[PDB]
Amino acid sequence: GSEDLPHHDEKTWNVGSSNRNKAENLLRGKRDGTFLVRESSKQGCYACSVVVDGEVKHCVINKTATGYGFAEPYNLYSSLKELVLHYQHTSLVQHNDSLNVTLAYPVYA
Amino acid sequence: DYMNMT
Repeated sequence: GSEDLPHHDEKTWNVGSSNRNKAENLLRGKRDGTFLVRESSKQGCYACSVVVDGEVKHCVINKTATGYGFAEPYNLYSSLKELVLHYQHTSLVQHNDSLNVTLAYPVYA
Repeated sequence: DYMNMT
């Protein structure tokens, strides 16, 4: 079952306060759907960096009263790990036609 | 610069 997924160990994908440049270093040469989460330069927000079509894409993660998320009406998740578990089985295409991947492979899995 | 997610 999905309890086996590496996503359940937050250390496989949460790279703390790493900046954009460090995120890009980490994902170089990785297969599509490899991802990480980190703090954003936008203080108090987070970011997801994910490989799509061989390129690293960066998405801000909002922190709102109803939860974390990428956009309304999806700012719903009580933690980063709930967000990550959701998008392990939800393509980001519902947010942007150019992000048609799941959060498939934690960078340190 | 971040992806537009709306």
